Amino acid sequence: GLKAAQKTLFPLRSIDDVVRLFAAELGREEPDLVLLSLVLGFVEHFLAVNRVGLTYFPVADLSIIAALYARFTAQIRGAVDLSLYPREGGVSSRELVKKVSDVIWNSLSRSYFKDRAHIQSLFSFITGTKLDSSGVAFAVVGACQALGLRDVHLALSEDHAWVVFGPNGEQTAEVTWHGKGNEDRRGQTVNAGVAERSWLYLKGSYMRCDRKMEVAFMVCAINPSIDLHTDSLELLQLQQKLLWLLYDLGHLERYPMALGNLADLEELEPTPGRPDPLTLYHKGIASAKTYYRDEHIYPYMYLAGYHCRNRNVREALQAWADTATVIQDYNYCREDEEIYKEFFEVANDVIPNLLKEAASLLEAGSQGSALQDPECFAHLLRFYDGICKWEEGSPTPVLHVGWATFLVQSLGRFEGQVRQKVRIVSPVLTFQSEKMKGMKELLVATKINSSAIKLQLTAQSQVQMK
Ligand SMILES: N#Cc1cc2cc(CN3CCC(Nc4ncnc5sc(CC(F)(F)F)cc45)CC3)ccc2[nH]1
Repeated sequence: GLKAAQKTLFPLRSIDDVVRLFAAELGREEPDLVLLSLVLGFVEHFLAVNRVGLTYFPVADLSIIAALYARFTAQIRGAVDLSLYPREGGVSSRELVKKVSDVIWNSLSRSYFKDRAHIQSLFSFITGTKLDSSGVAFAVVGACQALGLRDVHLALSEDHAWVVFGPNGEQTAEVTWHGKGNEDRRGQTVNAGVAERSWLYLKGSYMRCDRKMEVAFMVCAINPSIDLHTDSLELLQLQQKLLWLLYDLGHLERYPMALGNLADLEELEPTPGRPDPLTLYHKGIASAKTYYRDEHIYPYMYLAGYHCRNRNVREALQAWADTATVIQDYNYCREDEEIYKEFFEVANDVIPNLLKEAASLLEAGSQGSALQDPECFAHLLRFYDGICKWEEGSPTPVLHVGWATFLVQSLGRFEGQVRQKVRIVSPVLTFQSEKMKGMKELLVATKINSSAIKLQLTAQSQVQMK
C-alpha cells in the first residue's frame, strides 16, 4: 500500500528494528518485497556507500521510505497497463512478464559498470537507475508482486536468475542478461539450457522461490563491503540476524547457498547458542541432496573453503573431490565460465599452495600429515577424475597443458610409498573418466613421468619433432 499495519514500526533506529520489520512482514500472507528491498538498500547505502554523518545507525523514517516506495509503484503502475494483458485463472501471461522486464530494463542508466557493489536493491534502481543482473530479475518479481501477480516468482541457479510463472508455476522466462557479451534471450524459456545439461541451468534442479525464499535472496544479496579492506560490522550483524530469523522460521530449508552464507558469518563472529559453521555447511549440503538431486556445486565449495582457511587439508581435499563428483555429470557449455574459473583456481592455485605448506610442515616433523595419508591422495585423484569426466561429451574442452604442470607438481607432493597404497579398481577408488583410467599406470611410480602425464591429461597426440 503501504498498509497501516506495515507502517507502525517506523522509524527504524537500529539493526534490531530492521529485524522486527522483517519478522512482521514474514508473518504476513505475503511479505512486501518492495518495502523490504528499499529498507535494506537504504541502510546499506548509509552504512556502506556513504557513511558521512553516521553516529550509530541510519534512521529510516517512514516519510523517506514511503516516498521511495511511491516512486517505484508509480513507475510500474504507470508503465504496465494490466487491462492490455487479461489474466486467465489468476495466472500471468508471457507477454505481461515480458512487459514488466522491459519496463525495468528500459529504466536503467544507458551505460554503467554492471558489477559494481551496492547496485542490487530497489533503492539503487530508484535513486541511481542502476541494477546488477540478478537485481533486474528481483525487481521484475517485486514489480509483479506490486501489480498483484501472485504467480510470478524468482528462479535461481548458482550463477543466474530468471522467473517462473503461469499455470502451476510451470512456465519459465528470461528477464535479465547473463554474463558479459552473451546476447540476451529475454522472453524465452530456459528449456534449451536445461536440455543441454549446462551448469548454468542445473539440469532443471534450480531453485523455484516462494515469497519467503525471495526475502532470503535479498538478505543474501546484502553487501557489507565498504571497500577491498573493510566490511561494515553493522551490515554483517544485520545480515546474520536476518539469516537466523529466516532459518528459525524454516525459510532456508531449500536454500543451500543461504546456509553457507550464514555459516561463513558464524565463523567470522559466532552467535552464542547456535550451530557451529560446520554443522551449517553440512545442512547446506543436506538441502542440496534433499531438494535438488545433489546437483549443486557451491554447497561443497563453501565447505571446502572453510577447511582450507582452517588448514584441514584432508577435509578440504574431500570436499573438493565432492565438488568434482557433482560437476562430472554436467556438460561444460558456453556461459558456464564462472564455475570453470573456480575449478581452475582450486586446481591451479589453492591446492598447490596448501600442499606447498603441507610439505614444509612435513619437513618440520608433522604427524598425521595429509601428504602421508593415502586417503588424501585418493581425494586429489577423485577431484581430477570428476573434472576429466565433466569434459567428456562437452561441446567445449576443459583441460589444457596449463593444468598438467600443476597436476604433476601436486602428485609429486606425495611420496611414492603413499601413492602406492591407493587401490584403483575398475583405500580404494574407482575412476569414471577415461583420462584418469589411462593414467593409473603412471600415478604410483617413485619418479613421476611428467611428460607422459601431460600427454594423457591433454590427449596431446605428438611430441616435438627435433
Ligand atoms: N573452495 C572454495 C570456494 C568457496 C567459495 C565461496 C564463494 C562465495 N560465493 C558463493 C556463491 C554465492 N552465490 C549465491 N548465494 C546465494 N544466493 C544466490 S542466487 C545466485 C545466482 C544469481 F546471482 F542470482 F544470479 C547466486 C547466489 C555468493 C558467495 C565463492 C567461491 C568460493 N570458492
